[PDB]
Amino acid sequence: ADCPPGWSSYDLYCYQGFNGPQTWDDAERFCTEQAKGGHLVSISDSGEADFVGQLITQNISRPEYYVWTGLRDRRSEQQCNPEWNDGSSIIYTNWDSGESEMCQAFSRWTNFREWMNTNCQQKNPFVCKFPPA
Amino acid sequence: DCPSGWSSYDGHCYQVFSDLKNWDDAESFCSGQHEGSRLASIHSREEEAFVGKMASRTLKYTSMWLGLNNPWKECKWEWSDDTRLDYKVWTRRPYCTVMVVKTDRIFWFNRGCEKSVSFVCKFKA
Repeated sequence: ADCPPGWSSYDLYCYQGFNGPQTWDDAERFCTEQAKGGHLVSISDSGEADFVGQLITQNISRPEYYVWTGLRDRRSEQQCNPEWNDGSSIIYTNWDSGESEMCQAFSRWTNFREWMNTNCQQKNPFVCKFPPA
Repeated sequence: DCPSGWSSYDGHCYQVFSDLKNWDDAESFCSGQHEGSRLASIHSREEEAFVGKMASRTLKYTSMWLGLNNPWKECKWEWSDDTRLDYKVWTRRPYCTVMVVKTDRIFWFNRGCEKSVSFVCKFKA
């Protein structure tokens, strides 16, 4: 492993949890500027999920339920469902602040092993990931 | 152009019901009140304001199911590092949309579809 100080190694990649809190977009931007090719962490298998889970518990002591993943729906609209019950397109919406939940986070009640979608503008801790060179 | 008990707006008919039902039960009830009647969709501020005014007349606690079941149906989940989405551990119980009428504001929020809320029906005249 050649991960720089502060970063932890796992299967050809480097990881580091950051006690934020930051929004999803600010966390992702923070990750790209912390190392070349950095992003919010991605999960490809259960082993990587277990490593990131324990990494969060040992390096992030936050009272939040959520730690940001790199997964989200990228659209500008505030929900996914394209149609009402009657088939008409969903266009006009009036979500109370916090009700639009298009970004995925690790959830504490699953020991940060599974995901839950929450408000992209909510500020949470996060985990960055980048391939070392 | 609306039958007795229903209020007219923009070629459509509306009726707010006070009985507390879960979303499925409310949608079933609407379907039985008139041809083409379902839980109301809301397509504009003016339509929302009209429906909110009906609720203030009928309901003491002015929260109503809307015709949206599961806001997160058919999401397109992508990783910011552009890796392919194969491993997936996101599951979520069904949430359904409630229109909350406050004296100062109207807003929507999502509740478990199994909860019991008043509701509003709507069909095209």
